[PDB]
Amino acid sequence: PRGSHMEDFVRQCFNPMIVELAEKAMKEYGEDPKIETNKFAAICTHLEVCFMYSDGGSKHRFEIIEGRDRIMAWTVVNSICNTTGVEKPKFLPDLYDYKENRFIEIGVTRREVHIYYLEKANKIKSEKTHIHIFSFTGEEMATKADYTLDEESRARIKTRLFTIRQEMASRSLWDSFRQSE
Amino acid sequence: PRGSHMEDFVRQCFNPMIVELAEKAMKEYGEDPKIETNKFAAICTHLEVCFMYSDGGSKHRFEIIEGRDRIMAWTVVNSICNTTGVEKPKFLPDLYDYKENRFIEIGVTRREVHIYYLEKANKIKSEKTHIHIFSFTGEEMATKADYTLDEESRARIKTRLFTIRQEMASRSLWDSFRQSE
Amino acid sequence: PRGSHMEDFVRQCFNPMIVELAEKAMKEYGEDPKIETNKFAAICTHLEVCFMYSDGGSKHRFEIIEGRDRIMAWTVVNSICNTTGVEKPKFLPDLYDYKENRFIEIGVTRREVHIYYLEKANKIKSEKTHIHIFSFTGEEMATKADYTLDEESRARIKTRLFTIRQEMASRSLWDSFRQSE
Amino acid sequence: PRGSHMEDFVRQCFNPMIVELAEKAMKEYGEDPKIETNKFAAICTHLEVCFMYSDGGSKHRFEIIEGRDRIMAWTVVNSICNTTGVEKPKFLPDLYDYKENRFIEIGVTRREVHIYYLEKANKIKSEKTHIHIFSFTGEEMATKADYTLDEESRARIKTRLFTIRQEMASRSLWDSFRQSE
Amino acid sequence: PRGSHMEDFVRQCFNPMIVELAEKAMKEYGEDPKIETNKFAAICTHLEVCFMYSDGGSKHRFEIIEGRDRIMAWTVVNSICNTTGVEKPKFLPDLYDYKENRFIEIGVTRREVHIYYLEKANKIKSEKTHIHIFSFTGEEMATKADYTLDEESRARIKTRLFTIRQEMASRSLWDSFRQSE
Amino acid sequence: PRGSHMEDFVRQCFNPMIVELAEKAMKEYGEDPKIETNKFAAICTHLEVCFMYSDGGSKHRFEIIEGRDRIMAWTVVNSICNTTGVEKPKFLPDLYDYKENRFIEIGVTRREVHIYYLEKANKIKSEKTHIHIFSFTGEEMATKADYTLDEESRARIKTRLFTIRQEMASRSLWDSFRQSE
Amino acid sequence: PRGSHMEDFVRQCFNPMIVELAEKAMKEYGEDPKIETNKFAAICTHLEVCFMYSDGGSKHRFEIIEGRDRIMAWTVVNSICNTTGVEKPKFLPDLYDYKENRFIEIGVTRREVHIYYLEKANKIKSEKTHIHIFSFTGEEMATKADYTLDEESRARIKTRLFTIRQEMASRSLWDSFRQSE
Amino acid sequence: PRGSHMEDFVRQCFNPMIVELAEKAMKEYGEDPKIETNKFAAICTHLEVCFMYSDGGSKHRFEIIEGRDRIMAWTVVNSICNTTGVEKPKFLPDLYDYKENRFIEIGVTRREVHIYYLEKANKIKSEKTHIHIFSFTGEEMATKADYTLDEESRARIKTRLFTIRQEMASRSLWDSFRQSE
Ligand SMILES: CC(C)(NC(=O)OCc1ccccc1)c1nc(C(=O)NCCc2ccncc2)c(O)c(=O)[nH]1
Ligand SMILES: CC(C)(NC(=O)OCc1ccccc1)c1nc(C(=O)NCCc2ccncc2)c(O)c(=O)[nH]1
Ligand SMILES: CC(C)(NC(=O)OCc1ccccc1)c1nc(C(=O)NCCc2ccncc2)c(O)c(=O)[nH]1
Ligand SMILES: CC(C)(NC(=O)OCc1ccccc1)c1nc(C(=O)NCCc2ccncc2)c(O)c(=O)[nH]1
Ligand SMILES: CC(C)(NC(=O)OCc1ccccc1)c1nc(C(=O)NCCc2ccncc2)c(O)c(=O)[nH]1
Ligand SMILES: CC(C)(NC(=O)OCc1ccccc1)c1nc(C(=O)NCCc2ccncc2)c(O)c(=O)[nH]1
Ligand SMILES: [Mn+2]
Ligand SMILES: [Mn+2]
Ligand SMILES: [Mn+2]
Ligand SMILES: [Mn+2]
Ligand SMILES: [Mn+2]
Ligand SMILES: [Mn+2]
Ligand SMILES: [Mn+2]
Ligand SMILES: [Mn+2]
Repeated sequence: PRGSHMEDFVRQCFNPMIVELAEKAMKEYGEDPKIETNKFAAICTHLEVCFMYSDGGSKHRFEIIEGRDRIMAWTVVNSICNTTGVEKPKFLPDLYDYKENRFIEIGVTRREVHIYYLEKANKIKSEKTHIHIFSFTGEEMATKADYTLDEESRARIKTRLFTIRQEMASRSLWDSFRQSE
Repeated sequence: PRGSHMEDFVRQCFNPMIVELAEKAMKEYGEDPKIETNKFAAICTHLEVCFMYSDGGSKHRFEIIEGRDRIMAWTVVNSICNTTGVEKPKFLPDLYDYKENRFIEIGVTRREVHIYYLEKANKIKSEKTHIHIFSFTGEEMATKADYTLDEESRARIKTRLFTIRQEMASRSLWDSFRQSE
Repeated sequence: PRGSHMEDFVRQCFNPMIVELAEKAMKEYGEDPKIETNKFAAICTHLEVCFMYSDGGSKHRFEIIEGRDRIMAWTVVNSICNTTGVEKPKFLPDLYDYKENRFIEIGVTRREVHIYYLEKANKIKSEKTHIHIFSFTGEEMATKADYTLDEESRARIKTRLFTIRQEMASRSLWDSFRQSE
Repeated sequence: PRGSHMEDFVRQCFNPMIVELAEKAMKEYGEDPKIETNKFAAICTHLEVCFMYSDGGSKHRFEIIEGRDRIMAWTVVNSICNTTGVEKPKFLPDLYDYKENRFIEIGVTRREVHIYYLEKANKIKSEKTHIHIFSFTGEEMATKADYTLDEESRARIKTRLFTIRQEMASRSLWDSFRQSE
Repeated sequence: PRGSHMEDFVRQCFNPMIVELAEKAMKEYGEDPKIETNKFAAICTHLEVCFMYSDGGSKHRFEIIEGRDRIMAWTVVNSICNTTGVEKPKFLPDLYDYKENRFIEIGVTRREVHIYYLEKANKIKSEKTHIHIFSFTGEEMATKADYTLDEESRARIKTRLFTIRQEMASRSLWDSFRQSE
Repeated sequence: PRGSHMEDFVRQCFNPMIVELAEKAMKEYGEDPKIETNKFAAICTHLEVCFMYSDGGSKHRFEIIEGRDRIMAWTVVNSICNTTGVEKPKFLPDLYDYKENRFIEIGVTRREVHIYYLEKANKIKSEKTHIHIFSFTGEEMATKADYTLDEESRARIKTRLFTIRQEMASRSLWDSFRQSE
Repeated sequence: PRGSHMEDFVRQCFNPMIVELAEKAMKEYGEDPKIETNKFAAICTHLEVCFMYSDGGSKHRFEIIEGRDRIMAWTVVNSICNTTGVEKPKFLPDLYDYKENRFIEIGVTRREVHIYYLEKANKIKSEKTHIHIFSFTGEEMATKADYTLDEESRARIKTRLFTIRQEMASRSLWDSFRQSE
Repeated sequence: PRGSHMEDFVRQCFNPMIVELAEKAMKEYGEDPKIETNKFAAICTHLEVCFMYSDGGSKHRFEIIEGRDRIMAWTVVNSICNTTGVEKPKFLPDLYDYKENRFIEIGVTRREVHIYYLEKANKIKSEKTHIHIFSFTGEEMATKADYTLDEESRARIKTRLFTIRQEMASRSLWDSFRQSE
């Protein structure tokens, strides 16, 4: 495909570096952004949320695991575990919190926050890794009700998610995106 | 008109990005900066005040609504309301305060702070939206005497306004500007 | 409208400076790129063709008239006429050739090169202004068969036009664009 | 693999943009630069040769086909054919010469120039597409002995190839690279 | 003076580097751009003409003497004379032509080209230094009718001068500027 | 003078923007940095101290008066006074502290801190303007022993001053500089 | 040597400015990074640790002594001593802490933290200079158990060190590096 | 030495990249620019002359050998010889001319052009390598009276050399520099 409307919307909606990282990640997992365009938008959204999350809090509070190649990501995970003494997670997480000393798995869902958190928690099993779910509707849900960041940073993330939703809807792209998850 | 003295003064007085945003806003509302030059200076001044205001306080305390196209501005307004649960304002505001959780309408007047605040408050009706008026004389007036920012940030804004006034006066542009409002 | 597929395609297809100049031109003529999207793509295409044309030939062979505000454009036209002694054109042209000493009116058509050239020539009447028409199919037509530039520069322009056509077609935007002219 | 010596040598030997384009091309064809490192070096070398070749001659003499995604590459090929009237090649070429009006297939071999040219010519069949082979030893071979560029540009390319060879040899990487083709 | 309309027009009309060089030159000669504003515009115009002139022709055809501090300017003059064997001029010139091997004194006048050339030629006496006068009306006059540059470069300079004239006139600044010389 | 050793040392010792501001200030006061080189070094040192001082404390705690043209400097002074209600100083100060609400006059001396403070205090008379003197030996002295900034920022300034002293001494420039004040 | 695998790994592993500073330091001490490659990696690692350390804490808390030429480094040391009154250290340290008012000697070891600290403390004798040792295994050791920085900054440094270790190991470079110290 | 007047003059006289390359070259040959300052100025001058020389002529006419580390320089020399078939020079040259197919050894002397050319020619013996000597007085001398470049490029180089001479003289540095060779 030379180009879809979802792909053009993604390129005009997200920062170029985020788009390139999403393209690299999908191609690394044998996915084509030109064909799997809803997945493309999903990777971009998850990446941007991760970056805004890391931008919340102190200057070097978080180590960003997402947005790297899985080799480098696992290298940084091993280094964090071997210096802090934290259990090596079974699946690759999104961030590491040096303040709370724990890995963070970030989720962005078009369903109910409750469903996706249940899914992620069943996946990781190891309750050591903190979970934080955001929805496009504005709800959020974190392990032990410990939301890690300030209310204002989380509010910025939720506002951004709702803007993305409105933008997709105005282009008649939101319904397929919502049903795709 | 190939150029007026007010337009040249505006271009040498305000930052280029602020000038471009003011030009876009006026042209979006069917106004010509080359002809309506006092309005041009007014849009530039209001924009710069809004930006300095947002620069006061924390890094991401404010969401800037002014300086966008009204479509994007209303999109961001809808997102803020639908994530925070705040009443949708009848008229487009200037900022959103994530700390105090409220929209802000900024005003810059050449009259008395009292007159312009009365006008703006009669306009919005919805007392939910905070009002903050600055004058070129150095006075200020905010809803519930809650001035939102530090004294030093407000002082910077007032100093800038007085510098703009002096600069216009030295070019014999201040009298027409003052009588234009 | 918060966004159409033609608008997103335009933003991903053309350079940002060209997009901004097209937006300024349309808004100056009371047109909205968010609504009149085929016109948006047309202004961007015409602008890019003009810029590539000026980039053909010597370093400072051409004076670019298109892409300015009509006040500045007419100022430069008056200067060119009052220094070279060339007849002031009735309608604003696109370029001035210092080598051949003549104004150039560039056209890009989705119809037949012949039809659009007839239209432009009937418009200007003053045969002093050279006409050069390009089509999306790859044909071209210039006054007195004097094509001004090298074959290779014209070939680059025609290739670019055909790429734009293919890109629009793959997004199902080409048919409405073609029927819009 | 977290990293090989060939990969580190490639990253220190070639420009970053060339490295990124090679990585994209291999991943697009289901190849991993971290594992297939000799192929990695080969893609980087071929890309750099193509870019130097295009930099020979006039400013816009060549249209660069290599270094794009095959969708965009074939789009540009279709545009070139549909504007010039040239036969659509069966396989994607490397460049298009607007001066000589023909597609160019560039080859870089560690064997004898003669062997690789025979292979490429048997591949394309369509004698319309010009062939130009460079070797790491400094020899070259072009269709109809028409070498397209100046002697000095070709000399620059050959010098660069020999420098790459020496650099690989000093790191004991040249023998495996040579036997890999 | 905090600012005049001529000064604001100068700052919006000329490139910032040219403005800074003019300010430095005037202050070096005990002149204040804020007060002597017509002189300010004149220095900016003469500087821009000199730069466009040097930009005509080959890459390193001209050595630019104007726009330096007189110490460095005379140092470069001495070097040019002591390497080429050319007579040291009594007054500082504007350029040196390595092609024609001669110093150039550039003039921009609001009077008749003839008057100003007579004045400059009486000044230098040494007929070795070439003279080239431009007017705001579009006329030009060079020693021995040897105009040094192409017609197209000179045409660009004349067009620019006429644009400056129109811009000043639209702001009612041209009459005082014209009568000031 | 084409150049002294003090001037070359100044250009290699201080940041280029600081050098340009010092040159502008001296030329504005009819001083030549090429001749009055010890004064040149003194202006650069005073400027750098002022900038480091303003960089101490909060982001927008200080309004920088030094390093502007006296017209703009007095304009900003008038604005600060007319918005805060502070007495207009008889002589132009260096900074304004929005936190402590007072103007600051910074001094850098090669004599004893006590002598220079006595001189400055006799000069200003108006005890409203805070005084803060630094020496090249590392001593400091502020009005009412209120040193305004943290100990660490002042320590940075003193270290820088001593480095400047050592650098001048190693070039045999310090003795004349010390005796020049 | 035209290049080793350790040198290529160093160039791809560390920031270019850090690489250049390490090269300058070694060449200043008569060392060749192309030959003494384990020393090259060690200088780069020590430099990066010093820079991360200085980046911990306040904006201007630390004066960086390492990464300068020893002449400038000793000049800054003399200035710090002559302004704070601190004993001049016998050997050049790495940093100065303006908060704790003391020089810091940073060490990075592949042995046990205890051994290297004993060595450094025997070296300096003057107990005035604080010592802080990091290991590639993640341990650390500071004088008087006063670790100067936050736990999170130290954790970042330890994670980086372990990543460097893993990267060297994957290239079979870690064993020789470890045995080289 | 913390700094000499020759070193400060060198840093203010030559471009920073040229200064860094000269520093690297001297330190690579066990020379200290802070002590051997006349040699420092000589390396900078020779480097700048080489760069201006390479900038004469076509875009990629010359391969620059000077300004590299001798390992890379000899690598490029070997590549040039092994692709062109030119005799490997006994001593490292300065440039390679792809047009004339020969290595160039550039010299800059404070003596007579004749003496230094005799010295260089006795050194290389291999008459294959072209010699081109420039003097600070403005004379020049090339093998077989073949001066390779245009008269205007050579004139630019000679003018620059004379400017350097005047600048050194005004600082009383020229006599020691002249007697040092
Ligand atoms: C958005 C995405 C892929 N949705 C999803 O299906 O979840 C898969 C997942 C995987 C691991 C942990 C938790 C969930 C997602 N990916 C990750 C992620 O970590 N690595 C995937 C990198 C990638 C990117 C693009 N294509 C394939 C792979 C998330 O952490 C996350 O939250 N969402
Ligand atoms: C400076 C200005 C326009 N003066 C004014 O007449 O008030 C109109 C107003 C509108 C909404 C709320 C409150 C007041 C002004 N505009 C806004 C603003 O929000 N959107 C207007 C964008 C625009 C810019 C230029 N032209 C037309 C429209 C302000 O908020 C504000 O304070 N002042
Ligand atoms: C693409 C466009 C507008 N199509 C068209 O309808 O022709 C109108 C036209 C006008 C003058 C001469 C010849 C033709 C076009 N505009 C111009 C042009 O010069 N100024 C128009 C600036 C503008 C841009 C956007 N909206 C309104 C106005 C062309 O020269 C050209 O070729 N095409
Ligand atoms: C370094 C200097 C000039 N030494 C001095 O003789 O004091 C004169 C002075 C003037 C006003 C208040 C206090 C002292 C100095 N100048 C200023 C200053 O404000 N404006 C002078 C701008 C200038 C720059 C260069 N040349 C002439 C004028 C200082 O504030 C300061 O401390 N030192
Ligand atoms: C990594 C290194 C060199 N390993 C080491 O053998 O220690 C020598 C040392 C020297 C002084 C104090 C403490 C230890 C090291 N150098 C320094 C350092 O300060 N100046 C050396 C600059 C240099 C760089 C490269 N080659 C030669 C010299 C350290 O402070 C440190 O910790 N490690
Ligand atoms: C300016 C210099 C060093 N004067 C000189 O004594 O001549 C020595 C020489 C060497 C080879 C061929 C011809 C002459 C000079 N160096 C070179 C040069 O090539 N490599 C030297 C790199 C270097 C830089 C700094 N320190 C030590 C070595 C020249 O080519 C040249 O002309 N002058
Ligand atoms: Mn996740
Ligand atoms: Mn408002
Ligand atoms: Mn047209
Ligand atoms: Mn190929
Ligand atoms: Mn002149
Ligand atoms: Mn002061
Ligand atoms: Mn250390
Ligand atoms: Mn040489």
